[PDB]
Amino acid sequence: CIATLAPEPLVEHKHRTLILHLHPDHPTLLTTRSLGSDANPTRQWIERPTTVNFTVTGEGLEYTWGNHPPKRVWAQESGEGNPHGWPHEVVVYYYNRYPLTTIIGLCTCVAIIMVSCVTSVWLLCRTRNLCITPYKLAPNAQVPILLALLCCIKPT
Amino acid sequence: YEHTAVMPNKVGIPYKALVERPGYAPVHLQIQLVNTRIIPSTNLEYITCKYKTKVPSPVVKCCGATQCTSKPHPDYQCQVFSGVYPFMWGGAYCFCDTENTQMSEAYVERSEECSIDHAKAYKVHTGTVQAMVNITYGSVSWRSADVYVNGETPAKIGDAKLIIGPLSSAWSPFDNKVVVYGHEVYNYDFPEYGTGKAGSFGDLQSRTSTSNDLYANTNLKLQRPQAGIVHTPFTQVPSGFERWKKDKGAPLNDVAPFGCSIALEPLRAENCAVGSIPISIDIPDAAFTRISETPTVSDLECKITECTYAFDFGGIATVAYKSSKAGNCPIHSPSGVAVIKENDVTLAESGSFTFHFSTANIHPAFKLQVCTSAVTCKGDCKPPKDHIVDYPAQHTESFTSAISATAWSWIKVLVGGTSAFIVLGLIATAVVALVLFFHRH
Amino acid sequence: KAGSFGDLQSRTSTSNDLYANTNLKLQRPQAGIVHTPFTQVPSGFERWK
Amino acid sequence: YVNGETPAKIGDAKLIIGPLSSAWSPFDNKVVVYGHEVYNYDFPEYGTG
Ligand SMILES: *[C@@H]1O[C@H](CO)[C@@H](O)[C@H](O)[C@H]1NC(C)=O
Ligand SMILES: *[C@@H]1O[C@H](CO)[C@@H](O)[C@H](O)[C@H]1NC(C)=O
Repeated sequence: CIATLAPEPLVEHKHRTLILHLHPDHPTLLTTRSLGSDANPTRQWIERPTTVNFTVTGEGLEYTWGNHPPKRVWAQESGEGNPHGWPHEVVVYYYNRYPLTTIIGLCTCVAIIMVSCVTSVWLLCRTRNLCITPYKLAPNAQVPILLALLCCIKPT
Repeated sequence: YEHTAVMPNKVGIPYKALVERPGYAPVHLQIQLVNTRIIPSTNLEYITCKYKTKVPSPVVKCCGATQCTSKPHPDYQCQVFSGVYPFMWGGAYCFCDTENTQMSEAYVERSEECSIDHAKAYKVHTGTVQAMVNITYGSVSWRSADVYVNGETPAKIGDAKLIIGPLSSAWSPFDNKVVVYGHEVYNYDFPEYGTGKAGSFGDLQSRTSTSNDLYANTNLKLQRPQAGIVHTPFTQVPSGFERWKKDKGAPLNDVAPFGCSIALEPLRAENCAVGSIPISIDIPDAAFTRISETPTVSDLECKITECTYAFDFGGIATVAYKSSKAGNCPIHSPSGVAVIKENDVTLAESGSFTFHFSTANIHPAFKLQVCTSAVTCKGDCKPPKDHIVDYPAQHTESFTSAISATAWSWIKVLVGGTSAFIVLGLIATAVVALVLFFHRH
Repeated sequence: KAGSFGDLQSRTSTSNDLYANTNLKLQRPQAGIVHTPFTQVPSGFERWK
Repeated sequence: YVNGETPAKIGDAKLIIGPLSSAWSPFDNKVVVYGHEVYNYDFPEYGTG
């Protein structure tokens, strides 16, 4: 038997997004699945003009619109920002490319650099206290002037 | 000559290699997978379809009481309703006003439509994995022959012996129990034979399409005929086949992970790119040519002209190739950060040749093996503008394909900054310790 | 756009430019039949109405 | 049928027998049938002999 063929969707592409404008004559079935380990399948009965915004990854997506043959799409690495340029541009590029291994990355390269900074600063404070406390404890001394500088020391 | 390797299970993406044999010039090998079928071993359990309540003619006993007789029939119900005064066009079917009996009998049968539409319940456990492979080696053209992916069955593709398989991952989209309806396959935990409830699914179960057991539980209950009417009323739960048909959610043809396409003669899942496939080809010795009769390429210098990390062949490079003699010569990039489009280049005595390649790196630094000698190509690549494409990627990312020189320099400066600060702290501690010790002692 | 409003726009009621974007795609005729099948997005004027 | 869900109409009693507690089976994955004998042979795969 002859079955209806729904009007073709109008397809617009955004970064990692497929925007389909669907104009059915009759209630039409729209099914999508991602071509990776998790299908994330979506099944929908579209009866009214509708815009749908499926997220396409690099692994792929496959969408069937009505009795049309299934159509497979893949998203390229076409995100926004300027690698090779200023640090803020680098962050926005890697946030568009990888949303949740930059947040983690920044957060664990910033907490880590902070932790290292405070430990090394504490160690430097301790060595300073140790360097100066003897000379402090001798109100009279000639001061090892180069050391008088290298720590803060108010010489004789 | 034997050549072992491992290639991804992706369909359509050619695996390329350079088979090098000591004493002979390399031969270019190209193995591509046209399709890969995971073909389970099924076992038909039963077939379900709509029922037809066959209602034979009622037995009307004029001045008598005729009584029930159980028959070996699916959901057979016989009732003996008494005190019936049937009227039909002649008018007065039995004389006796009240001592009249009608025997109403009904039994469910397989519908006429069971031979065309029905649901087949299957238990699948594990079958073979079959594939069609295209191979080329040297000047031999495409061969396109069919193989079993078990790792032990040779396939004579032209004049080469291919021992493909086994698949690294034993994943199969089908669960233990499946239901086939038309061209759709469902992962339905169907009820066992003789268990099916009244109206959900498997209310009518037949082992085969021509069986005679035909278990059927549809709650047939004969009702009392209407005054004066000879007929056989009955009440039944509506067919669970149709309830299933309008309540079945989604076939395995759509849900199925990895892009399995489910075909149904035989039941198989095709072209799902999961895991990797070992391969072992045996190229004939006629393909190989002695290393002396092949050109020597020297003074190789590669420059990447415009490049972009698109999914298609978004890179062009040119190599200056001052050579000894003229002829065809293979080219390959083994690093795995670039995939070269062309297999061979024709070389004159000197000049330059251009080759296309695909890559995912911002900076593709890859070694190209021309003939015997090798040249390193490095350059910079721009993002592709197109967001969504209609073809799979021809390359593979590696978790370093995006870092780029600036961000590398940043991770350097950061890591080095922490390291230097901590190492300066530890060196400061050592210096204080030494200065105190020399004070005291 | 094709089907929201102003899919068919004419400067006047008697103009000849008649911009019209309605995603007209012709389909292959059925086997053995002389006809001109086509597919189109339904009018955005009535969707607006 | 010993599955624990399939009734069997024995005379006028309904028996739902099974399932067997142990899933043990004498046969290994690969067997060879010759006449009336059965062997647990790890037979070579097709094309390997
Ligand atoms: C889809 O995206 C378009 C444009 O970004 C927007 O106009 C529309 O509201 C979105 N719809 C949904 C359901 O997200
Ligand atoms: C690969 O084999 C197919 C048939 O399976 C054949 O049509 C095709 O020509 C081969 N590949 C190329 C590049 O020719």
